[PDB]
Amino acid sequence: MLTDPIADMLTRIRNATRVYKESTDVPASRFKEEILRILAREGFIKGYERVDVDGKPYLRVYLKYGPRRQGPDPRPEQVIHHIRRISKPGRRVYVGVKEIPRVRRGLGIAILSTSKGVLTDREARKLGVGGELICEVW
Amino acid sequence: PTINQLVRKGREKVRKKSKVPALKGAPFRRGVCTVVRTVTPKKPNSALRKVAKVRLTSGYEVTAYIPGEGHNLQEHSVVLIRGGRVKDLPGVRYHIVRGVYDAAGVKDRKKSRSKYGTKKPKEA
RNA sequence: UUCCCGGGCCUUGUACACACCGCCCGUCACGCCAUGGGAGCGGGCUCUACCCGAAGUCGCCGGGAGCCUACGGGCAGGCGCCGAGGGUAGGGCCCGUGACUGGGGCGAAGUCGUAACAAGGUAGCUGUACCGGAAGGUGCGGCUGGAUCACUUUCU
RNA sequence: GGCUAAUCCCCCAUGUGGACCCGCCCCUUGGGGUGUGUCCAAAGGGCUUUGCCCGCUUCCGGAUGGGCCCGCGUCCCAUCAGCUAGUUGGUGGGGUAAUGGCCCACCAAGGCGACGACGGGUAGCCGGUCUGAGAGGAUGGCCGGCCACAGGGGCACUGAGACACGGGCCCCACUCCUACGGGAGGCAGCAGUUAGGAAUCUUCCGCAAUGGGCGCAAGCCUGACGGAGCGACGCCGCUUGGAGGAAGAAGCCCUUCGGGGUGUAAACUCCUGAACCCGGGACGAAACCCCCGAGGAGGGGACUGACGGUACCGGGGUAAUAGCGCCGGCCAACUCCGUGCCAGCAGCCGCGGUAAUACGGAGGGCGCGAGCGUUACCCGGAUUCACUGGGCGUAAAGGGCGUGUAGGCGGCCUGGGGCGUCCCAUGUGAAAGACCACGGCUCAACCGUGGGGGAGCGUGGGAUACGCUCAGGCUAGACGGUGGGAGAGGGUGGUGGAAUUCCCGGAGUAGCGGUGAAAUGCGCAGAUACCGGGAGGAACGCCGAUGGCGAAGGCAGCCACCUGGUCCACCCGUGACGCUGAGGCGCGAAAGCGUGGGGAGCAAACCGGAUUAGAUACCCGGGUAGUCCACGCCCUAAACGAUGCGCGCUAGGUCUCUGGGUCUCCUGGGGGCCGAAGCUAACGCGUUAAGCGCGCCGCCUGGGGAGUACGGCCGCAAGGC
Ligand SMILES: [K+]
Ligand SMILES: [K+]
Ligand SMILES: [K+]
Ligand SMILES: [K+]
Ligand SMILES: [K+]
Ligand SMILES: [K+]
Ligand SMILES: [K+]
Ligand SMILES: [K+]
Ligand SMILES: [K+]
Ligand SMILES: [K+]
Ligand SMILES: [K+]
Ligand SMILES: [K+]
Ligand SMILES: [K+]
Ligand SMILES: [K+]
Ligand SMILES: [K+]
Ligand SMILES: [Mg+2]
Ligand SMILES: [Mg+2]
Ligand SMILES: [Mg+2]
Ligand SMILES: [Mg+2]
Ligand SMILES: [Mg+2]
Ligand SMILES: [Mg+2]
Ligand SMILES: [Mg+2]
Ligand SMILES: [Mg+2]
Ligand SMILES: [Mg+2]
Ligand SMILES: [Mg+2]
Ligand SMILES: [Mg+2]
Ligand SMILES: [Mg+2]
Ligand SMILES: [Mg+2]
Ligand SMILES: [Mg+2]
Ligand SMILES: [Mg+2]
Ligand SMILES: [Mg+2]
Ligand SMILES: [Mg+2]
Ligand SMILES: [Mg+2]
Ligand SMILES: [Mg+2]
Ligand SMILES: [Mg+2]
Ligand SMILES: [Mg+2]
Ligand SMILES: [Mg+2]
Ligand SMILES: [Mg+2]
Ligand SMILES: [Mg+2]
Ligand SMILES: [Mg+2]
Ligand SMILES: [Mg+2]
Ligand SMILES: [Mg+2]
Ligand SMILES: [Mg+2]
Ligand SMILES: [Mg+2]
Ligand SMILES: [Mg+2]
Ligand SMILES: [Mg+2]
Ligand SMILES: [Mg+2]
Ligand SMILES: [Mg+2]
Ligand SMILES: [Mg+2]
Ligand SMILES: [Mg+2]
Ligand SMILES: [Mg+2]
Ligand SMILES: [Mg+2]
Ligand SMILES: [Mg+2]
Ligand SMILES: [Mg+2]
Ligand SMILES: [Mg+2]
Ligand SMILES: [Mg+2]
Ligand SMILES: [Mg+2]
Ligand SMILES: [Mg+2]
Ligand SMILES: [Mg+2]
Ligand SMILES: [Mg+2]
Ligand SMILES: [Mg+2]
Ligand SMILES: [Mg+2]
Ligand SMILES: [Mg+2]
Ligand SMILES: [Mg+2]
Ligand SMILES: [Mg+2]
Ligand SMILES: [Mg+2]
Ligand SMILES: [Mg+2]
Ligand SMILES: [Mg+2]
Ligand SMILES: [Mg+2]
Ligand SMILES: [Mg+2]
Ligand SMILES: [Mg+2]
Ligand SMILES: [Mg+2]
Ligand SMILES: [Mg+2]
Ligand SMILES: [Mg+2]
Ligand SMILES: [Mg+2]
Ligand SMILES: [Mg+2]
Ligand SMILES: [Mg+2]
Ligand SMILES: [Mg+2]
Ligand SMILES: [Mg+2]
Ligand SMILES: [Mg+2]
Ligand SMILES: [Mg+2]
Ligand SMILES: [Mg+2]
Ligand SMILES: [Mg+2]
Ligand SMILES: [Mg+2]
Ligand SMILES: [Mg+2]
Ligand SMILES: [Mg+2]
Ligand SMILES: [Mg+2]
Ligand SMILES: [Mg+2]
Ligand SMILES: [Mg+2]
Ligand SMILES: [Mg+2]
Ligand SMILES: [Mg+2]
Ligand SMILES: [Mg+2]
Ligand SMILES: [Mg+2]
Ligand SMILES: [Mg+2]
Ligand SMILES: [Mg+2]
Ligand SMILES: [Mg+2]
Ligand SMILES: [Mg+2]
Ligand SMILES: [Mg+2]
Ligand SMILES: [Mg+2]
Ligand SMILES: [Mg+2]
Ligand SMILES: [Mg+2]
Ligand SMILES: [Mg+2]
Ligand SMILES: [Mg+2]
Ligand SMILES: [Mg+2]
Ligand SMILES: [Mg+2]
Ligand SMILES: [Mg+2]
Ligand SMILES: [Mg+2]
Ligand SMILES: [Mg+2]
Ligand SMILES: [Mg+2]
Ligand SMILES: [Mg+2]
Repeated sequence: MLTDPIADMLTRIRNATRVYKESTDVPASRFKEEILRILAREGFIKGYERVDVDGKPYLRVYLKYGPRRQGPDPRPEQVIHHIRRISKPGRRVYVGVKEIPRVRRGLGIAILSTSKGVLTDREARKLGVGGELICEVW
Repeated sequence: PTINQLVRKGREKVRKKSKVPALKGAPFRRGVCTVVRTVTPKKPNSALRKVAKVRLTSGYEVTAYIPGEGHNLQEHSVVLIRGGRVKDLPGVRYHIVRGVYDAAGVKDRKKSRSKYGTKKPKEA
């Protein structure tokens, strides 16, 4: 079975982005959908939608890329350069308000989860709430 | 390794063995000489070098090199020794400080006196 | 153009790079250190059983063998449990010395040989078994870390 | 033995009150209230004496300090695995301020332990210190907090408080006195001595300040302390001069013999004036006390300075210690001479055997400075034990494989709880130190003030996304049903053919065999070759492969029986029932061992023949164990795909095994090859990952020594872990 559905999703995204695929399918969940909402708000993706494959619910995530480039290796620059899960099964990463990191000098974002719901780093900073650190994306 | 493995077994702290068994964190050691010899060096070089068998107040008995152009060392001579080794002469883990006890400093060395234990010569 | 000598091109293998007149293995002999087993003899600790057991609390006696008494008792003294310590026997551990003896490392390079790196000359490695001055040899099986289309013959 | 006073001891009364038994009420472990019964108090002294001061007795409470219990954290060795016997618990007693198995009887058999017990080694712990970007590592001296000890071992008294450093008792060692019967002594208190050692101080000044004990007070005591001295031991501050000075003295060192270098450096000129000589001389010191007032508040007066004639102020006033390491590269600074694998240097790579920028000296230069190097130790660089922050296809490292215990991890939706997690408030987080600001000694060091913080935990409250738990539900994971399929998967029993060897028979003759070439060997007791018959063992040619099965080892004629694993289809059933897996257990090639049987071929050892300098080998002729079967052991390997298992995602092309299908082709599972992206140090890997990620197990930290020594466990042994 899937050990970490989150990590599964994010890794699928990494893969699909590496091959410059159009969109990608991920198993449906509220958590995942919210994380993708955060991902869409900051514009790391074109967007998402709820779809149905076979007899099972899924989520279509449409990736996002840049303009065509010059010289050898025409492949465009990744909008998402690096994305990695932080909290894991067997090791849980929990940060307080003053423990909340800052990604790439503000050039990138951090996805957290609080009692007020799934938030970004600056959102959790302004609301002044700590929680589980899900992953880092820049 | 997995995190749980580090929870159980954990990392191992590397130790360090002393290259100077004068024990007692010893900066130096006082000892009485046994013999005074000349030891042939290993393959890389060829020479006649002056070493000595020294019994120590620590109870140890070890070989020690004798720096300087010349020296005076008898059988029962009293000698203070210091750390540091001699590579071209295997088996010698210690150095002999000159200018201390029965070991006199080298005569007429005007460049570096400190390590060879010579006093400042008279003025011009 | 099979073979002897010199040489060239392509390829293949190499643990060679003062470059096969190369590198490299081991027994034994010589030089120098450290170490194991270890009878035996000293020393230390600990454990059990038994025995001896000071001081001191606690406990009993404290009586026509002692002292004070308001007769209610108290002190002295006596006995006893524990007990520091000591002894015996047995068991175990550590530590010193130790005849004899096992192997090792380094170095100076001698000795018998050619083991391994080119198919290193019987491809090698290997676990195991046996044998042999030594490297090793061979049997069973396994591995590709094996070349290639398909007499023998040392060393520098 | 005798006299005697008291805040010494005792007896009686006084019962504000308290103590104890029993009862009741409230509260909830032994807290409080209350009733009867019983029991308990005591000290006087001085006065400026008939009124105050000091002190006493009982009770309650505060303040301070402390005892005991508990949660959590607290080094190394698993070659220490079982440990415990008042040990674990209970009843009743003893003891204490109080719980306790602290102590003692009786009963029960419990208690601890891979989450590391017990044992061994090591070590006072902490606030902090050092280092480091950080995490962390190391350390625990000075100051401060707690603990433990007071020559070694043990025990009680006194008392609020000790199991008592300058108190007591005994045992032991040592020293001293002894009239030999016996006693005295305890610097890990200050200083000082001795011994050890590389090494650490004056047998100092003082009660002025601070603090402590007693006292109404005056005051006494105080090696606590305040000071001084010694030691570049550390940090900081400062001086050895400042300026004017020739293309540039001498001396010395290089030299193309022209010159260059030391270098404005020095002489000299001028100026300033550390040291020293005088004069003045401090803060730290105003309280206790006395006077007024009231012995309060308030006010007033007086005494007291170890440091010390020192800090400092004012005047006078001399140009007056520089040394140490290094100079090949790391690493900044170069030449001459000497030396000749000599003498020697060295932290690493290394230098030196005739012209050495590495040794020695000289000139010069660089670094630092009242200091400069060496040794030892700690962190660092070192991401080289990697949480941040590493690895295991060939460099070190995948466990031989499976099963599965503990443990670790958890598919989709709804709800409750709020343990984790997050937020607010509060308590703690002492002082010093560290950070910031101001200030005091001429600055700094140092000191002062104030400010700023802080993880961790306690308490109260709030949040519910994730983790957790409970309640319920879904079906993509997994299991199962039904219907099909392949396969050397494994066990038992039976059976078939070819061939080798031996026996029997027929026929048949001069050799066969074997090598590079020969010989040993077999043959006239008739072989080799041919035919027929019989015996027996062991292995299964073609099919057959780049093939298939199994978890690994491994599995190959065929029949039957017993039995495991596995693929596909039908969406049928259960409803997260899952993944991993320390230890344990089972399996485990070949060799080897034990017992028994069997033995054709093969073949270690061995018996021989050739070859060779030798041949204990390769070649050849024989031939035992063994190879085989039954049972019981042995646990090893290049047990290798040198790649642990499970899942998800990430171009394809080509060959193949097998299952299904509307069967050019699509699909599901398995085995190969070339290869997108990507990864890799390269080779190479590449939907069978070594790519992108997750969960869990095992394992690695330079080579040799050595998979050895010793220990333990397993085995009959060899040996293995
Ligand atoms: K050509
Ligand atoms: K190679
Ligand atoms: K009597
Ligand atoms: K009463
Ligand atoms: K007082
Ligand atoms: K007053
Ligand atoms: K001068
Ligand atoms: K030379
Ligand atoms: K030089
Ligand atoms: K030099
Ligand atoms: K270091
Ligand atoms: K292995
Ligand atoms: K196969
Ligand atoms: K590449
Ligand atoms: K074994
Ligand atoms: Mg040499
Ligand atoms: Mg050294
Ligand atoms: Mg030729
Ligand atoms: Mg040509
Ligand atoms: Mg070539
Ligand atoms: Mg040759
Ligand atoms: Mg007794
Ligand atoms: Mg007694
Ligand atoms: Mg008595
Ligand atoms: Mg010995
Ligand atoms: Mg060979
Ligand atoms: Mg060989
Ligand atoms: Mg050879
Ligand atoms: Mg051969
Ligand atoms: Mg060979
Ligand atoms: Mg070979
Ligand atoms: Mg072999
Ligand atoms: Mg042989
Ligand atoms: Mg073989
Ligand atoms: Mg009397
Ligand atoms: Mg009353
Ligand atoms: Mg009453
Ligand atoms: Mg009374
Ligand atoms: Mg007890
Ligand atoms: Mg009781
Ligand atoms: Mg009690
Ligand atoms: Mg100690
Ligand atoms: Mg201690
Ligand atoms: Mg670091
Ligand atoms: Mg720091
Ligand atoms: Mg001290
Ligand atoms: Mg003493
Ligand atoms: Mg008292
Ligand atoms: Mg005490
Ligand atoms: Mg005392
Ligand atoms: Mg004393
Ligand atoms: Mg001495
Ligand atoms: Mg005083
Ligand atoms: Mg005072
Ligand atoms: Mg000049
Ligand atoms: Mg001048
Ligand atoms: Mg003046
Ligand atoms: Mg003047
Ligand atoms: Mg008056
Ligand atoms: Mg006053
Ligand atoms: Mg330089
Ligand atoms: Mg010489
Ligand atoms: Mg030098
Ligand atoms: Mg020269
Ligand atoms: Mg140097
Ligand atoms: Mg580190
Ligand atoms: Mg890691
Ligand atoms: Mg590494
Ligand atoms: Mg390897
Ligand atoms: Mg394996
Ligand atoms: Mg399993
Ligand atoms: Mg389980
Ligand atoms: Mg979950
Ligand atoms: Mg769970
Ligand atoms: Mg909670
Ligand atoms: Mg707080
Ligand atoms: Mg503080
Ligand atoms: Mg200031
Ligand atoms: Mg402060
Ligand atoms: Mg709370
Ligand atoms: Mg809620
Ligand atoms: Mg449920
Ligand atoms: Mg079926
Ligand atoms: Mg079969
Ligand atoms: Mg037979
Ligand atoms: Mg016949
Ligand atoms: Mg014959
Ligand atoms: Mg005949
Ligand atoms: Mg025949
Ligand atoms: Mg398979
Ligand atoms: Mg295999
Ligand atoms: Mg269904
Ligand atoms: Mg259902
Ligand atoms: Mg076996
Ligand atoms: Mg066998
Ligand atoms: Mg057998
Ligand atoms: Mg037999
Ligand atoms: Mg012969
Ligand atoms: Mg043979
Ligand atoms: Mg044969
Ligand atoms: Mg296929
Ligand atoms: Mg396939
Ligand atoms: Mg394929
Ligand atoms: Mg490929
Ligand atoms: Mg590429
Ligand atoms: Mg390449
Ligand atoms: Mg190992
Ligand atoms: Mg080593
Ligand atoms: Mg080693
Ligand atoms: Mg072995």
